[PDB]
Order: sequence, then C-alpha cells, then structure tokens
Amino acid sequence: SLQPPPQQLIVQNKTIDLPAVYQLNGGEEANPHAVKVLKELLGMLISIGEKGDKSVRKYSRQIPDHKEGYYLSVNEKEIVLAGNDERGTYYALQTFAQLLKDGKLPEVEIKDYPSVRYRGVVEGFYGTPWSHQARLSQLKFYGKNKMNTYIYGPKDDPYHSAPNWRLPYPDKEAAQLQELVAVANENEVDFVWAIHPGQDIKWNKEDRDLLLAKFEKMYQLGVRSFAVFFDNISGEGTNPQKQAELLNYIDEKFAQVKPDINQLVMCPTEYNKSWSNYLTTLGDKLNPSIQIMWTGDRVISDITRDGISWINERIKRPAYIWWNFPVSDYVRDHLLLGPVYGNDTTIAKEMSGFVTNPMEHAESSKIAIYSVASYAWNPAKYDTWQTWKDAIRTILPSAAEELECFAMHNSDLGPNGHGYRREESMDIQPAAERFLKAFKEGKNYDKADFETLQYTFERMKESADILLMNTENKPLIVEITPWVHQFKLTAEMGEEVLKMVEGNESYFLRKYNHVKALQQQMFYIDQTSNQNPYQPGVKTATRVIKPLIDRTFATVVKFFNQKFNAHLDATT
Ligand SMILES: [Ca+2]
Repeated sequence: SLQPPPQQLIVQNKTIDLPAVYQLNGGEEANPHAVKVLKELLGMLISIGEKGDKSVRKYSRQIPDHKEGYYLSVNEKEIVLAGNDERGTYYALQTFAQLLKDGKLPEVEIKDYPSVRYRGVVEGFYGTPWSHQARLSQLKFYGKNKMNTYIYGPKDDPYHSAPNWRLPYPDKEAAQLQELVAVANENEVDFVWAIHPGQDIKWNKEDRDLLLAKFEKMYQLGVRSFAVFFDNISGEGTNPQKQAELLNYIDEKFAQVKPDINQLVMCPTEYNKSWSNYLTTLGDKLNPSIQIMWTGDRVISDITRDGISWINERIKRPAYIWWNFPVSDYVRDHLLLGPVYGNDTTIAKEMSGFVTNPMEHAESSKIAIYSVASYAWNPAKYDTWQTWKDAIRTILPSAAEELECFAMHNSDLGPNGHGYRREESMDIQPAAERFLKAFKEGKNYDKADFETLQYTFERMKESADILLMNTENKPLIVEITPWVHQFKLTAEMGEEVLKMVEGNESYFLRKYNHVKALQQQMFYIDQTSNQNPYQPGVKTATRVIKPLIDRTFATVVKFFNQKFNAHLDATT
C-alpha cells in the first residue's frame, strides 16, 4: 500500500533482505536532500540521480518524461532510484522509504509522475494563524506526501496585505520566514509568498515600484515563488485590464530577470461561478505562464467536469483550483474530519494546480491534506475511504481505531450560510432510524438496533478516554480535547437514555436527573471552550447522534408524563 498511489507499479511477489554492505554510486551528482534521506535509511549496488547523470545512464530510457517523475527499481540484482529531475529523486526516495518495512524490500518496478502539476495547501483561512513549529511540521509532512506548493498567505499578517506590504519584515520575522524557506527547500516544497496590496488602491507609479522592491526583498530572503491576491478586493481596481497589466509587468520585469522563479499565481476578484466579461479579459490579456486561482462553482463547492469546463473556456488556460476543505473559519464550532470526496476523478488535465484551504488546526487538517495529496497526485487511483483510513493511521497509529471512531462522528458542518454539508455517522444511521420509528409510534423496538446503539456509545466512551491521554501526537490531542470531552459526554448521555428506555420509577427519575446534568455539562463546555467572535462553542455528532438522543429522550419523557401525570421538562 503506497500513498500517493503511483502511476505504474509492478510487484514480483517476493521480498529482498536488507543489504548490510552496499556500494552506493552517484551520490556526488544526485539530489543532496534525497542522498541524506537515503543515508538516514542506511555489496549491493544502489544507483541514484537525475536524468543525465552518469549513475543513471543505464536507466534513462525508463524515466517518465514528466516533471517530478521518477523510476524506482528494486530487485534481486541492485536498486535504482532515478529521477526525471532533482525533485523526482526526492519523491522516489519517499516512495522507497514507504516500501521499506523492518529491513525488507519487495521486488518492485515503479514508474511515477504527478497527474496535477501543482499540488498543495494555501494558508488563507480566517482565524488564528499557525505557529512557526506547526508550519515546519506541515512543510515536512507536505514533503513526505509529495506535495510541492505551500501558499503562505495568512489573513492576519500585516506585511503581506494592506497597508504594510510596502514595509520590509522585521529582522526576527524575516529570520522566521528565512527558516521556513530553508525547510521548504530542504523538503522540495515551493514557498509561494502571497501579497494582497488592495484596499482601494488606485493605480500609480509609486505602489508598483514598491511592489517590485518588496519582491526583490523577499527574493533576497530566498523566496522563489510568488502570488498576487485580489480575493474580493474591495478596491476600485477590480478593473480586469489593470490587474492583467500589473501581473504582466511584474512578470516582464521580475520573473524574466531572476533566474529560478518557479510559480507566479494570481487570484481574480471573481474566484467562483456564482459571483459573476471579467474572466474572459483576464484569460485573454494575461501571460501564459501565470496561473489563475479558482474555488469551484460556489465559494465552497466541489469540482465537477461541468464545473471546470465552464471556466476553462474563459481563462484560456488550465485552472488553478483552490478547494475550501476542511477550512472551518465559517463553522469553527464543528470539526471537519470527514473524508475528502465529491471532486471528479478524471479531470487531471483540466487544472494546473490544486490547493486546499485547511482548518486553523493543522494536525486536524492533516487528514484532508493527506487525502488531497493522494488525490491530486493520482485521481484515477484515488480510493476515498482507504485513503481516509490511511491518513488516520499515519497521523495516530497507536490509536488509529479510536481516532477513526471519533472522526466518523465529526464530519458534518451543521447548518451554515454556505450550505456546505458532509456525510456523518452513516453506519449507525439505519439503526437510529429504525429505532426512532419503532419508538416514535409506541411500537416495540428492534433488539439488534438496541445492541448496536449500546456498542456505539460504549465505543465512543472508550475512544474518547483513549484519545484524551495520547502522547504520540500531542498537538492533535491539544487541538481536539474539548470536542473529545463533548463527545464523551454525548456517549454518556446516550448510554443513560438507553438505560432510560429499559425502565421502575425511581431508576427512571435518577437517569432523568443524570441526563439533565449531562446537558448542563454540555452547555458549560459550549460556553467555556472555543470562544470566538463568530462561531463560539463546541459541537459534535450533530448529524445523527444528538438528534436521535434528543428525540428518544423526548419520546420516553412524554410517555412517562402521560403514564404518571408528570410534567417533566424535555427541553434540550
Ligand atoms: Ca544532478
């Protein structure tokens, strides 16, 4: 099982023992980073290098003729880790490290190349920006998962947006960005520095030269990939040709002069189909090498063939997709740990790049980031649920099943203004529906469904109490602790309701008081944890579990009220 799935893979159904002694060749001309990654994993011959080096002269024919492609041959004879370019060798080494298990290697032959040219993440979400260490871990994760594009565009940074983009970075923040670029180059990831100079910027001669000066400064810091954002810029510079001429100018002056500029991206004022003459002029009057960002048919929507062919006509170039998942700046009381799906699996040629907008929690976003890194590399072989489970195991192997059980019930976004929903709590939904139908009409409940609900609530309690004390991935646990508390409380309330449907009178009253106390606990967590201006509080399992619990509670409470002339408060 390899991730992301390679294009062509041949397995010989036989294993090869570890070479205790080896004679590696080509280390002086291959990628030094891949050389270090290889030596950290360490007679038998091992050849490694980019196409054209003497070490891989024998295997230049088998190299895929695509950027970031590689050829990896492990057999009884020797080992070949050849790459189409310097980044392809690093990706080959990542796949090779995936192949190694307990010092044994399968006899395989792999030819690989990315399906989408640019793949990665953009840190454009509203809310608390990531820490420096979190960004370093994210860069290393991207490098391990064959992602190449990280767009540094945090909304709460004054030096890349209005009005301080003209200012140089302070020496300390400049050193921080320098170490970011250093780690990115160490793991072969394009640090795309974003800038958004809008705010009603009527064009002139000063501001453009200040843009060029800031670009030269960031180049002095080591940045080699840049992007200009007009994302709903309220500027009167929503004029199409003004933006087109500005981007053409910065390409004509800064890109052609500088030797190793990699990416040049721009985001139009209209980045979705619902917010629309503008994109046509943009695509006609822009340089061919510059990319144009896009988010889909809506502000937060999936990518369909009719949703991409409709735009690729206007911009006259392959789109640079910007998916808004699992970003939760519009519903941050919920967790979005559901699987990545909905995008068509056969539109790789219709887009230049695919970048995801993640949550304010990085380790929690790693699930969808892993899924996108697999899908953006090979949409034809993108297994949705298997990749989701593989991401869960990769992030927390010690508690893979527990994190799986938790994420299964934290997927839906709940009601919101964008109308974006996610499927959640599916495997138990038929049991919940059958049980609520059996008790809503006063009939007899199915026993198998009762045992299933017991098992689910017990497993929720177990998974919550296991996740609370995990230390293998501490940042993740620190991110999801309040939601795990609410999850455990929901499991306990459901367990007590399941004991309430099997009644004497005093036992029922005790369980009723217990359920009320648990609702108070939930309100306390809602009013204390995750306090933000827009969507404060903590919510979990709101798709199936919470409605089922509330409805069963109300049903049994009304039955008791009409059976004993009581007037219990069934409000939740
Ligand atoms: Ca070389």
